[PDB]
Amino acid sequence: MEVKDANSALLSNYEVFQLLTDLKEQRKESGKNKHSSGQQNLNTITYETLKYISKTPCRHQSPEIVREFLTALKSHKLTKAEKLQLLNHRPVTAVEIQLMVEESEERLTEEQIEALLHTVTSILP
Amino acid sequence: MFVLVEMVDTVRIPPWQFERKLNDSIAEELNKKLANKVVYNVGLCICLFDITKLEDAYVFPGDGASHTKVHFRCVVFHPFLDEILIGKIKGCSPEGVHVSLGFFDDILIPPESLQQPAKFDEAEQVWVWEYETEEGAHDLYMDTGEEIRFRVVDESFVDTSYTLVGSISEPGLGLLSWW
Amino acid sequence: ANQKRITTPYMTKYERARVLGTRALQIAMCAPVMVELEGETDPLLIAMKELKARKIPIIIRRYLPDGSYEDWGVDELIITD
Amino acid sequence: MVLDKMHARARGPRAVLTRQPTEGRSRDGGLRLGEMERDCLIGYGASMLLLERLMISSDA
Repeated sequence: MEVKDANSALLSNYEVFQLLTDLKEQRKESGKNKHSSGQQNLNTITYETLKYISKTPCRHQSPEIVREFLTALKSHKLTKAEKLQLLNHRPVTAVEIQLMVEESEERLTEEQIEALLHTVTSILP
Repeated sequence: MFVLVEMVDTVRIPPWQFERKLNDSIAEELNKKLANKVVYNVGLCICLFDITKLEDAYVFPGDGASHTKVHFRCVVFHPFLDEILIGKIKGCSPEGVHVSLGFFDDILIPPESLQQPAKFDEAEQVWVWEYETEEGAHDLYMDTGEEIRFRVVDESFVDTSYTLVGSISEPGLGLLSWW
Repeated sequence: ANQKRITTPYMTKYERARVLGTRALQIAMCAPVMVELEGETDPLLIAMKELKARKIPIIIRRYLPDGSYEDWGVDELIITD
Repeated sequence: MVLDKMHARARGPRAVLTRQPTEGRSRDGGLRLGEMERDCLIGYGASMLLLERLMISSDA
């Protein structure tokens, strides 16, 4: 019915993804018959969100890449939106960030973004 | 990153578990009536991750149920600053073409938001990609399920129809058959 | 909320009778059942079983519109007598 | 006698036709809490005894 604050989060992206996996694996635990007829669609949203997440390249890996994408961009006047984008795609390759993806080249003056490129190649698929 | 939302709604704790375990039961109660379609904007069949406080857990003047309220955080998918994802074409229609991202279900896409020469061929209900590059009339015949790297701008709750629109035709890349 | 000094070492009869009533509803929905669950085992006398409580682990909080929340645990004070 | 005076009421709702409870006759026999009757009802001295009387009066 009523809500007060509609924006109260700034967290680790891939961490939120794995926590959504945990939410998925926890909702299915409610399969007992007493709490069966009441609420089940949380399973549906968890499964569909996990499916679209599996569509994303954001899997196979840890939230440490989130702190990488923060510490390598917020330290060079990048806004939260640019690193946010780059997290939501989890770039498959390095030159992806430069030419396959945009707004991620000049705020680092194309100099220290190369370090994040090497990190992406090292960990990201 | 996904937005936590402070929420304040009636909580009806049944007397079945007045002495039993509370916290997870409280979470189940919160998930009871926060369903997908219509509860509030923005809210759809979602949950919490951290507690803030639990306020007055009344029963009634003398009646059965309880009068607990909510101080929590609700994990909504607010339409962010056009976060880059993959948008699978959900369906087809003469007015627009449906898309899927992961936030909502229905995502309307007007014709010109497809490739600029690519039109909706209503003679076959296929949004055939008139991929007019390299001077060639390369009709990339791709029906519902076209691969497009979508990023969306808005979310809706009130009208007769959960409908979105992910803005396409990226000037820096083009090639809407991929972007 | 230690504004509990202006009550005689007794709850009033009205409050005690109504808390017995709400415990009746409690033990009459499914179970908060207590020290003896159904040792007193009888047909449809809903009220006359939790009357025999004599412990009553619950809290009640009594006020005044120009005053604060004079709180009281049922345990910490004397009974109907 | 006490056979011409057999009267009792099963339930009383408040209707929509005339929007009345079962007052006096024409709905059942039984009671009619008129002026002095509810005057006594409210004059008890117990809080949610009065609350219960309110919550069970005709409809809630």
